[PDB]
Amino acid sequence: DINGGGATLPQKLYLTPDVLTAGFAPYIGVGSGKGKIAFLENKYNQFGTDTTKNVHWAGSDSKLTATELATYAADKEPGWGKLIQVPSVATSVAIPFRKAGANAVDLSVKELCGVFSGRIADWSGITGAGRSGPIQVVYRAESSGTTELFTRFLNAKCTTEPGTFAVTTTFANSYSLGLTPLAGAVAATGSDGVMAALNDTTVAEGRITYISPDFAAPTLAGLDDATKVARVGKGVVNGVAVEGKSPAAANVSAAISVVPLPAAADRGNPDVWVPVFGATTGGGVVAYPDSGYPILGFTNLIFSQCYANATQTGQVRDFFTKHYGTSANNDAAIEANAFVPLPSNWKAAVRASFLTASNALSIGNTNVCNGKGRPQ
Repeated sequence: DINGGGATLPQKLYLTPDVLTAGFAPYIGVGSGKGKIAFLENKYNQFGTDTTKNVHWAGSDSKLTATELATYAADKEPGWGKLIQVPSVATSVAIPFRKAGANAVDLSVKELCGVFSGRIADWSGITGAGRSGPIQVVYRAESSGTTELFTRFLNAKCTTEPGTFAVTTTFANSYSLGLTPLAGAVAATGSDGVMAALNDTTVAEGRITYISPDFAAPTLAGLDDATKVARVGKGVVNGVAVEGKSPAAANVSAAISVVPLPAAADRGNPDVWVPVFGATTGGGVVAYPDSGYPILGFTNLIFSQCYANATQTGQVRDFFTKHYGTSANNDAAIEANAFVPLPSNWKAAVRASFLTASNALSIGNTNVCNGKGRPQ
């Protein structure tokens, strides 16, 4: 089989029948930190106990680091071919919470920052939410791409807390003053473990977290219920009070539609294929949008260009042809899972490097892959 796994943020999408095409084993959600290790080191033990199996791909919403790419380039690429890192879909980062009240919870970004730094310890600190009592933060214990997508936002926008947030996959390491300021914060494993903590009715109300929008409510419409999933973006712009937005996909899709492609000359570098957001545009970073829902980013796929086995090569190509298809694609399933499909120019760019047979970067390229490729 073709074996993949990793990021839990898109796990429900990849588990949806026919999103992964023929030859693909069921996706194993274990966190982006472990998905990267499984792929980069060919360590199926990060996915399960049957270590006779080889790893063929991973889902990750944590970008490959300069060290990870350099190591794979030195150690693995000569035998197995270049790695490919490409965006899969775009996503918001949702902020669900368990705190009763009729009023809409609408976090300003300042309030968001204070909740997650521990500066704001009580729901009364949120204007307009009509709620009072202790807030208890739930966060991911393990190396998590959702934590990376979220702390990249905090690092960019939380600029007037006592401390500052570093970009990281481990939430406990992000804030410079540590988690100590946060009374009774609770760690949980995977997107499912986080929601189970958030929804645990055996404990006092007050919990809040950051999570995949596909896990933050039981249906798409639940993402618009501001008595359970926070709006984010409340503020005053040009003197006029403005309401924040829900984390519904429609509220981040416009900002995603204008993220520019990497330049043609750079497309052999897997680092340029995953856009990341920041305070300002510069150096391939895209500024976080001042309209729509503010916390967004990409979750990605990591594949090999070359597979030793010719059937797997073909099945990997057929997957790309669907997931990046102009038509006959996975876009309805992507929408159904609270994500934003890649813009058509992105899909076309991915096909043109990684599918088009004459391109030297393409999966299973005769000349480049001959004699090479990951084990079956």
